[PDB]
Amino acid sequence: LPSFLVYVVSMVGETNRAPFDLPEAEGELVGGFHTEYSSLKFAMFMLAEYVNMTTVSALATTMFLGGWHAPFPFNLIDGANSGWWPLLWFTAKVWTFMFLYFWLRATLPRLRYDQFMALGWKVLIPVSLLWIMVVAITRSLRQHGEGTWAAWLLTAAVVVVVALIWGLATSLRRRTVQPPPPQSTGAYPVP
Amino acid sequence: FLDALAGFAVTLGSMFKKPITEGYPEKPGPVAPRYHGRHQLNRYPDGLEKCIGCELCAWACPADAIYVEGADNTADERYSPGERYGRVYQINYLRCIGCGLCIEACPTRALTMTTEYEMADDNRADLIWGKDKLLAPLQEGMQAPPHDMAPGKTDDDYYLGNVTP
Amino acid sequence: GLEERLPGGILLSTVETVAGYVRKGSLWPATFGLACCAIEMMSTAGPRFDIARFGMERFSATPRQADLMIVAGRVSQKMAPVLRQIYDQMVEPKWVLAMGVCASSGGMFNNYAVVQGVDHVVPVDIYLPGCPPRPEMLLHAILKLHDKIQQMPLGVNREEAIREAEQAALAVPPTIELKGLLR
Amino acid sequence: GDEPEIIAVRRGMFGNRDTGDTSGYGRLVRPVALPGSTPRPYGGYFDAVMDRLAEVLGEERYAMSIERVVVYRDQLTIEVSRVQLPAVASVLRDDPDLRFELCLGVSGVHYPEDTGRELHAVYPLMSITHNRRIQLEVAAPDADPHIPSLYAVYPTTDWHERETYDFFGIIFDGHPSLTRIEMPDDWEGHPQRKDYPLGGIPVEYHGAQIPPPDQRRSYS
Amino acid sequence: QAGERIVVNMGPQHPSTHGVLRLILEIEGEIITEARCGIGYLHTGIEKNLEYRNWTQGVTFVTRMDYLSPFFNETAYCLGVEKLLGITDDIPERASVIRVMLMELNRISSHLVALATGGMELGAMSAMFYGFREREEILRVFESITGLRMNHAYIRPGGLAADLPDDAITQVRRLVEILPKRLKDLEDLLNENYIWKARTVGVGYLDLTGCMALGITGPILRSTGLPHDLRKAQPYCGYENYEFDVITDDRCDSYGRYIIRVKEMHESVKIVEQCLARLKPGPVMISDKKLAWPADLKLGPDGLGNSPEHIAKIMGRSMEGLIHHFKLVTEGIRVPPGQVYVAVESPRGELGVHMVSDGGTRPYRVHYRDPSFTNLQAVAATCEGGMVADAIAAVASIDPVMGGVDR
Amino acid sequence: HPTPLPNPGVYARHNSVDVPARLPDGSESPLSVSTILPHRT
Amino acid sequence: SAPLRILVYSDNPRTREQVRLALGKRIHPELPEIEYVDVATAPMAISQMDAGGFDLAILDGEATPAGGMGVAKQVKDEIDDCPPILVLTGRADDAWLAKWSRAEAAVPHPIDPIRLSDAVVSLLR
Ligand SMILES: CC(C)=CCC/C(C)=C\CC/C(C)=C/CC/C(C)=C\CC/C(C)=C/CC/C(C)=C/CC/C(C)=C/CC/C(C)=C/CC/C(C)=C\CC1=C(C)C(=O)c2ccccc2C1=O
Ligand code: SF4
Ligand code: SF4
Ligand code: SF4
Repeated sequence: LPSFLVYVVSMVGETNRAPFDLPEAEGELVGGFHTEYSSLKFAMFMLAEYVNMTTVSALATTMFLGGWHAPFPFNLIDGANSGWWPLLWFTAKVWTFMFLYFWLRATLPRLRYDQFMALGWKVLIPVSLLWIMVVAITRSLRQHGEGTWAAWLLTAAVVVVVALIWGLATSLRRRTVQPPPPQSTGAYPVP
Repeated sequence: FLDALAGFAVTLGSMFKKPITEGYPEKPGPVAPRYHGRHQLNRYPDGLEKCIGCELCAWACPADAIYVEGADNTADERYSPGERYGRVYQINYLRCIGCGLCIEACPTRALTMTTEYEMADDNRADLIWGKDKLLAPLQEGMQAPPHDMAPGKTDDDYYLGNVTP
Repeated sequence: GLEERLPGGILLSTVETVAGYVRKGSLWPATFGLACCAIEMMSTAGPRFDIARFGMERFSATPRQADLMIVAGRVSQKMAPVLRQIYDQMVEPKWVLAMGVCASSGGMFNNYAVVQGVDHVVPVDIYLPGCPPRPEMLLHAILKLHDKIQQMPLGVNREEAIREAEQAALAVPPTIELKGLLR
Repeated sequence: GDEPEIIAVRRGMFGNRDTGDTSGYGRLVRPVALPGSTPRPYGGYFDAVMDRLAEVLGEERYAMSIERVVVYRDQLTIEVSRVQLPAVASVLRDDPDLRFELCLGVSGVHYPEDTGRELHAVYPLMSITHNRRIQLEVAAPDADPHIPSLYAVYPTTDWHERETYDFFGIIFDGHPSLTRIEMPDDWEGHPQRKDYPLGGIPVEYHGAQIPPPDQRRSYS
Repeated sequence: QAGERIVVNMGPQHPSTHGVLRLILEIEGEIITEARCGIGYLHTGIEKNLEYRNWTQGVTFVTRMDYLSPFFNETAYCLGVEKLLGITDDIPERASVIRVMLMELNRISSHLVALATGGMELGAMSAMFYGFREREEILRVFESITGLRMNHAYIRPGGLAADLPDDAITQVRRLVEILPKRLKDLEDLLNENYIWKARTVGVGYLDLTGCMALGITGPILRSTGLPHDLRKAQPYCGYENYEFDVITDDRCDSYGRYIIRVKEMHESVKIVEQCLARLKPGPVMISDKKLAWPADLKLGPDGLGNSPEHIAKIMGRSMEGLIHHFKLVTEGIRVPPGQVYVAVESPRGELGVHMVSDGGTRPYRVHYRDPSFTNLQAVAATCEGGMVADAIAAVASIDPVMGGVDR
Repeated sequence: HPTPLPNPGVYARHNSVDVPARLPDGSESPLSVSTILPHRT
Repeated sequence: SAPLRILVYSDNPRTREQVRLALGKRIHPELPEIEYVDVATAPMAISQMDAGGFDLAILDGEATPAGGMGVAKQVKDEIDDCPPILVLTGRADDAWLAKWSRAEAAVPHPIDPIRLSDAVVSLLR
């Protein structure tokens, strides 16, 4: 799950889609990169964006959602994972990811690209790097029979990560600020 | 805190609600009864035009969107009660701002504002609507405007409302 | 464009009708609201109406991707050069909808500061009364423009239509000479 | 001066600038006078504000600076003498008892018939601390439209001095850059001056046209 | 140095610049090093054109600057005209109550537009649609009351253009009932959203000292913690009779201003509920026939027009009534010579009106100190030093309406 | 300090940021155009 | 020797008549003969100037569907070596836009025959 979440965030970033949407940023850069482009050149930029969306959604389906394997309600059906049905399952999962894309676009404002980079380097990269070590240690331990240690370490690591990420989101990004002093211009008496 | 994700609930929930869009043009939405739509020149029940050509509507227009010229109601050709009628009446709808001061100005209720609003053209001139376009359609019991007043009636009777088809 | 080099006949007629159908849909407006009429365009996009139902949801921020320039507001003197620049920086085919009385003819503001009609600086395809025009009126004007686009000719038909429209327009008397019934 | 400020003289009944639609009514002569100096017991807090202003300013300086005091419709307008405007503005802003920290802008008005005082600039000042409001009125001749810019005292006057210069030509000397803000820098004339024509065009109609309202008759 | 600095026109034609605002930004990389504002791309000469139309025609002009606050413009104009006339105490209580109700619904509408356009400028695509849904409810109410969706000329010197329709009160009650629920949707999208806060919090900072120096007002000023509101200080239209709290915040940044607007919408809903309670049957226009607008609009099968009763009175029975109708409609009232300054609390701050009458039937000089015009002077302070993205948020927080800016 | 610095001059045929605004005396306003730009247009 | 060809663009036939009346077959006996090409629609004027062979274009700033100033700006931005453009302005305050149109000369309505003739001579000389 940690790797899945990091990959999801990072692919939404990769496809230049909201809430990242930074290269285009209609509200800030008019048309962003594809300004000065018209006709099928702009059309091909958008086509590339959507094909990349499909590619990353399919890759997410492959790695994390069992690829084309039938989901649980249909997994019990005989032959669901055979014939052409796997195509249906893969399409369904890809389109759930597309739905997630559209949902994010509808719901979230777009970040400042510096804020996105701060997210990537102060949260995503550290979280994924720690998760790799945690997964490696856990797998090595269970391979060597120390299952209880593996489970304890996994739970403790995820708890610590969710605590520290919350600290970053609320403590480092403190919701408090200092006051201000007066200057040349006369100022009214504050409440 | 799930509160920070509250927005996702709003959009998702609104997915399963029926869209609130009005179905214009096939099923146009209901405009307010008091809406300031197209001006309309009304007739008396006998068919005579109400517009006496006083130009008060044009007087009060802040955009000079009404041009009116009066003429005498000669006995041979009478269009409205009294001795004046609006011979030429044009509204430049590319200058009209729908303020409604014209209908407030009119002393005969000759000028009203219907709820009809659809208006557009590719030519500037075509939106200068003359008397022919603005006159209300001739209803049942109304005669052609060029006719004498109702028998045994006078302008005062028309204004007091004592006239019938 | 090679579509213009296509010879007349069923081929050119079908190209014209397909192009008209395609262009009436996806008629992306330019993100170019002015004055109070811009609020009415936004309302037209708002949920109560839906500009999107006509394929016009994408308000192209850049003029390059914009097909329709809904002026939608009063054009001040200082703004006319900017409006013309935006219109030029759009690419063919281009259409201009003079939304509101100010955009169409200067409206109530018959004075120095206003241009007295968008058409003074860019060709206007549809004039839309109102101050502002309620969103249904905007949709009506947009559908009228759709009808105009659908019948838009191409190539040799375009040239012949231009010549015929010229021949017709050369004869129409000016509005000042329509003295019907004036004393 | 002490008499009320005559801004225009209208001749003839019915507010008609022209000769008269009906004979015999054009002989009335009524000067249109804006209110003159108010008798000293100003109502409300105006009396206190003027007492404090006269205390902070020296009697000589107060006499030199305050040309008139007009309490009209329970609103206080200090007709301040030009040149002294920065001094009185500083006094009003800085003095603890006056403390008019918030200048709301600068409005230009033109009185072409007001000899030597054609151009007026109005400074609506508000003191949030004391919750008080006043206006300063500074008059400049059309021939010498210069006025001291209050930019040092009230920075907000920028874009208001610029706007009023654009629309009236009042030269707020000392302003960091008194460039046109509304009109193009290439524009000729100052639109809101009364002598500047409205610049409209006739409204077209089938067979006719209506000239702009400034050309047509009026009975102001 | 110069080699590392671009200068770019945020320009009139830009999604966040409301089409007619020209932010000229000197940027080092993407940090706004310097800011200038080309203004007047939406100038209209409304102030001069007013001078050639009588009173009660200038209402139609003033309502078309700051077009997002039409009722505030109209109320300021009419308060000024009445003050020159000296009839501010003669306005019927019903007229004042309706004026307050309409200004508060208009505040809700204007804040909705501000939040919608700000969210869209900041990528909150659904914010615009939800805000405009609520605004469309409010505009249905306005259309029913006045017959126009926008640029209403409903408030007239001495009262209102016409009395409320029978169903208007029920529609306004339905608003008071549903509007907070709908506003909950828009608040959920933005209020506590992490991205929204990150995008607005700490952006466009402007201390109280800056607000005073530049004469800023409205949500920008009250984001500094100063509870200054012309409705409480210098009350007008009988605002003194309503129990409402002046919304203020201490963040001094864009998020503080956004929260102030959100809370002002709820305060306006409370004030409208109070207006509904206080609303009583009675005249909506001064009783003085020498000044009262003579028209009496009513509906019929033909449409909206002068009521048949008024037509009968003026064309059949009353010679004095006919003369008064003719004169007050045509050339209008003549205001005694004078010079007045009247201020209201428009959604963007102190909307001031300096109005001068030379005794004639036309306003000698009408000038609007539109709060947007002064607020835009804060762009240099609120944008310089931040990124262009932060500049977008700061400008949206200023919430300028270029119609009121240029006029 | 010059609030927002004066906007660059807007002339017919010239409205770029390089153009200098016109002072009442007819001279170009130095503050109107950023110093980095070469005075021209 | 070549007849100077002048393009007269105006939706109003009376403005074209006035232009073609102030100017004649010869502006002066020292000048070459003048031939007039009347155009009522902006597309037609643009097509004509695309074909070139014009020595002067008179564009009515008051043209209804597409004003003359817009056409002047368009032609100077689209036709290389386009002829000098004379614009007819419907009001004094349009002068600013007349400058923006980059028209070599501007003549206010109503068209003074002598002023128009003098401007045309100055542009052709
Ligand atoms: C190439 C080829 C032939 C291939 C073969 C195969 C083939 C044919 C196709 C392959 C696939 C391809 C290429 C398909 C083509 C289509 C394609 C590539 C994509 C384009 C379509 C697309 C991207 C669609 C989705 C985009 C989308 C979701 C758009 C919606 C955006 C929205 C919601 C816009 C609404 C915004 C809005 C309300 C605008 C109004 C703003 C305006 C105009 C006013 C200005 C204005 C504003 C903004 C104020 O802030 C303001 C504030 C206060 C007072 C005044 C104002 C004011 O005046
Ligand atoms: S419509 Fe009414 S106001 Fe206008 S001329 Fe006719 S009667 Fe008079
Ligand atoms: S709606 Fe107003 S502007 Fe339009 S014609 Fe009537 S009075 Fe004139
Ligand atoms: S037509 Fe009316 S609403 Fe539209 S921009 Fe002009 S004045 Fe504003």
